[PDB]
Amino acid sequence: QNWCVQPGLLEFGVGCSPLATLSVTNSFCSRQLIEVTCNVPDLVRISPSECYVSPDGGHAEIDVRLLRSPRQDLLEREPLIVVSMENERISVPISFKF
Repeated sequence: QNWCVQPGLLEFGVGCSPLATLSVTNSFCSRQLIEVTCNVPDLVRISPSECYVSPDGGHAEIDVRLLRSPRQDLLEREPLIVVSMENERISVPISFKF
């Protein structure tokens, strides 16, 4: 409603940059701290993982750098980037192309 994350999917692997970038837009009336995390440890390097975003449509750009491939076979969770802002969370799935 008051904020959003683009794109809606992060693509790594064959044909892709080793680097993906997220854009987080804050349309609340006040400046907001965000935290950007991954639901699988030691899978990506997120930079910066915390920053402030200006209100009224300000935005921050966040690098996501894949460190290893996910192991669905080793029953890791389906990998997600999670952005947290105010009391809310938006998840962005990660795909690795073979």
